[PDB]
Amino acid sequence: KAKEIRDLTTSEIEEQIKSSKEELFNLRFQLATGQLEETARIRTVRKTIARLKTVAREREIEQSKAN
Amino acid sequence: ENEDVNVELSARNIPGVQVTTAQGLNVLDITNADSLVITEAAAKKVEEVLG
Amino acid sequence: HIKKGDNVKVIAGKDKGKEGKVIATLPKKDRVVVEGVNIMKKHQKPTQLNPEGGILETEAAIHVSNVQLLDPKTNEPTRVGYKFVDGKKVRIAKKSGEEIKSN
Amino acid sequence: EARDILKRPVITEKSSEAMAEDKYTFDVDTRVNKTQVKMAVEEIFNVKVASVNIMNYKPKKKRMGRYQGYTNKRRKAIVTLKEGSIDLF
RNA sequence: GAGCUGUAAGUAAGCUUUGAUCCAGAGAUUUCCGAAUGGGGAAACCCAGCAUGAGUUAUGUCAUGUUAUCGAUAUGUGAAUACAUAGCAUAUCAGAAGGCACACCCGGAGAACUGAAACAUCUUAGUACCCGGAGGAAGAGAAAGAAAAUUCGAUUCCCUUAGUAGCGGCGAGCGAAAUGGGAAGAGCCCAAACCAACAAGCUUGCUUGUUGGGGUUGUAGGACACUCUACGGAGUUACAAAGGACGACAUUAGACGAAUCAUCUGGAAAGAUGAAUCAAAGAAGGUAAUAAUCCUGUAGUCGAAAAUGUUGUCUCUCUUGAGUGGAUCCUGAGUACGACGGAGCACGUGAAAUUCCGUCGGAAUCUGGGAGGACCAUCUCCUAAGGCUAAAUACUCUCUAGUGACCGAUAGUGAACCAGUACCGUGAGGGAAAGGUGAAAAGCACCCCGGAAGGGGAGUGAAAUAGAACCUGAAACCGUGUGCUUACAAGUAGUCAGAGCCCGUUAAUGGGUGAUGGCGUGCCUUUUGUAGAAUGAACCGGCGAGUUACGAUUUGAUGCAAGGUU
Ligand SMILES: [Mg+2]
Ligand SMILES: [Mg+2]
Ligand SMILES: [Mg+2]
Ligand SMILES: [Mg+2]
Ligand SMILES: [Mg+2]
Ligand SMILES: [Mg+2]
Ligand SMILES: [Mg+2]
Ligand SMILES: [Mg+2]
Ligand SMILES: [Mg+2]
Ligand SMILES: [Mg+2]
Ligand SMILES: [Mg+2]
Ligand SMILES: [Mg+2]
Ligand SMILES: [Mg+2]
Ligand SMILES: [Mg+2]
Ligand SMILES: [Mg+2]
Ligand SMILES: [Mg+2]
Ligand SMILES: [Mg+2]
Ligand SMILES: [Mg+2]
Ligand SMILES: [Mg+2]
Ligand SMILES: [Mg+2]
Ligand SMILES: [Mg+2]
Ligand SMILES: [Mg+2]
Ligand SMILES: [Mg+2]
Ligand SMILES: [Mg+2]
Ligand SMILES: [Mg+2]
Ligand SMILES: [Mg+2]
Ligand SMILES: [Mg+2]
Ligand SMILES: [Mg+2]
Ligand SMILES: [Mg+2]
Ligand SMILES: [Mg+2]
Ligand SMILES: [Mg+2]
Ligand SMILES: [Mg+2]
Ligand SMILES: [Mg+2]
Ligand SMILES: [Mg+2]
Ligand SMILES: [Mg+2]
Ligand SMILES: [Mg+2]
Ligand SMILES: [Mg+2]
Ligand SMILES: [Mg+2]
Repeated sequence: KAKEIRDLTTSEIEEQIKSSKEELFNLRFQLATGQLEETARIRTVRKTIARLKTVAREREIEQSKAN
Repeated sequence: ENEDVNVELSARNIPGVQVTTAQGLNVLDITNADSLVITEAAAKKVEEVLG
Repeated sequence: HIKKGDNVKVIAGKDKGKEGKVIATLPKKDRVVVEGVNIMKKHQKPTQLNPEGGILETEAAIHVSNVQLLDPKTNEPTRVGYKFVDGKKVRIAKKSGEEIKSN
Repeated sequence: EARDILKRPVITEKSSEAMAEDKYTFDVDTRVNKTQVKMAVEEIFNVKVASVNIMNYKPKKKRMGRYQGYTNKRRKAIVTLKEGSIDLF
């Protein structure tokens, strides 16, 4: 997913993080309350937050390097 | 007599055959072989250094 | 190095000289499974979605080295080489030209 | 934060009887205090909390496969919301 | 380049030719503890301060930073005291700490058992163990040398010299060096004279000071005084140092890569047999048994985004070299030496030179000074009291690539197995045992007995007394059957002699049993002497003890011999 996460704004990146973190909370919450049965959604949302935080760290690397 | 690089490669893979310089003769590959095949330039060379 | 859809021939085994299409390949222990060849007979107890069942005659795995690709000209079994054609890497038949197997 | 510090709900027969009252049981993070459990449950669920009760459990010794080891230590919160409810299925 | 979601099965969810999983290069993240450094503390936890920030009506809470100690640099301020310093104050720097294979190396400290057949000098031994240092090596290193020739020309290491010289209750025992043969193989810089400024005392001159130049050596150098000479050289390993450019290979992922069929036996062939083929590949490992030609490979060849790694050439940076005269000046002071007390030198304080330490003494200036194993004298050699220096050398926790008349599971690391782990100890510390189904899990569907375990079928498989304690399964031991024997007999359990009753062999003047007769007090170790009531062994199985290196001497053998040998 690292081709459209670069296309975001660094102000839509920080919103897509907390959008995905609400999603990761909901299907971690109904994993315990046992009606889920599609558990591969948990890992693919944990990696999506890792994509969204790697590009929103190397913005600040480049923003500090050329400054 | 001297190191022939193409004889030492063309005989390297046959089981039983061994290539040797005239300077490099030792007792354990002479007595291992059933037959020598020396050249002209190696027969004169082993004749000079062994006698 | 045979791929998932190939028509092959077996050299060693109960069945030798036998044709058949590979259906899975198991790479990290290199044991392919060829249809018709190495038919095991399991003893399965009844499952959650299955009956009891007597023997379950399914295919076992064959080692890769016991299995060889055929020639598209001669139908002899043949070894496989590699050619570079427009950057890709295709499979020479080592006795004739190209073997073609997408599926 | 605020959803890192709630991990799971706790659904037992000691917990469902507390849901006859307004009490809800959560397995929260082990590094948190009961003030920010209260400030997190009313951020996620938009309720109003009267009280909250914490307790630590120690690691419980388990042997699976005949090799010995321990379960995780866990921190359990019992929130006691005034009005509203937490919708569960 | 087609599968994948660790070991690790599974299911369930999925993901992937739009190239996943994996493989390298680079990067991001990197909880808490720990030198742990905001404070504390029983490490992996508490309690903060400050400054921002979120939240809240406000607190409470939370987030992010920042706050140990000396150290360095700054400016504040300046006590007893008047200046001044102490000291406090902030503000920068992050310098130190801790860790290790710390194996090797260099220092500081430094035993004992033992050997001398006791033992004190001596030896063990500057060993072990502590400390402190460091580095990829360290240390040493450019003659106040070794020597005594028509001498050599930094150090280190190797061979010899040589168990020689010598030391030593001249006991035990220690134990060189030079020459010669090799590896490797470069020398430098400073203090001082003097000169230049500069700055202050001071009196304008001198002194001191910094800085710069200068110049560093015995064939006596250098200041000085002369004459004659310049950017060619030199290079980050010493010799002063930064950092480019462009290449070169080097690793850190890889990619090609020759050539076989048939029949027989088998569950399976790579074996046998028959006919081929490749080889710059007949290394090796797999594949249902023993494969150059089935597979992975090998020989050979090719490859790099990116990372470093060396290494070239430019760039760049530094830089005059000689000669003569030596009149004068300089050439390393509480130093060298001396005494006393020690240590080190192979050398035990001695005929002790030479090298250090403590304590006091205490020099010389080129017509100088030191050394040549006491001391003089004479010759000869060298120039102390400043410093730096690669290589040859040591070591392997490791990494990469390999090797073995090395181990095969009581061996080999303690550990082939979710080992310094169960376990033991309050603690340091001590520390195991435990590999093998099959080719493939095809891991026994069903039936019967049973509560279940277990079995008996059936079934898989070449084999199931290969059934998961699973390759073979030896003895001790436990059994069940039996053929011959045995209830008047005194026994080291046999041994010859033998009737009877069974049996039939690696077929030979056979095998099993034994009515009865004759003879006969186990085995080791220890002893003058053991049935010994002397020791040791419950039994069985495994393990379990004259080896190796170096030297010496003897024979044996073989070279060739007045020579033999490296
Ligand atoms: Mg890629
Ligand atoms: Mg702290
Ligand atoms: Mg700090
Ligand atoms: Mg703080
Ligand atoms: Mg240290
Ligand atoms: Mg002693
Ligand atoms: Mg003694
Ligand atoms: Mg000694
Ligand atoms: Mg000492
Ligand atoms: Mg290093
Ligand atoms: Mg050095
Ligand atoms: Mg030195
Ligand atoms: Mg001289
Ligand atoms: Mg065949
Ligand atoms: Mg054959
Ligand atoms: Mg076999
Ligand atoms: Mg190769
Ligand atoms: Mg001097
Ligand atoms: Mg002297
Ligand atoms: Mg001399
Ligand atoms: Mg065994
Ligand atoms: Mg062992
Ligand atoms: Mg049963
Ligand atoms: Mg058997
Ligand atoms: Mg076997
Ligand atoms: Mg067995
Ligand atoms: Mg009787
Ligand atoms: Mg005995
Ligand atoms: Mg006696
Ligand atoms: Mg005797
Ligand atoms: Mg006895
Ligand atoms: Mg006794
Ligand atoms: Mg006994
Ligand atoms: Mg025994
Ligand atoms: Mg002996
Ligand atoms: Mg001899
Ligand atoms: Mg002899
Ligand atoms: Mg002789």
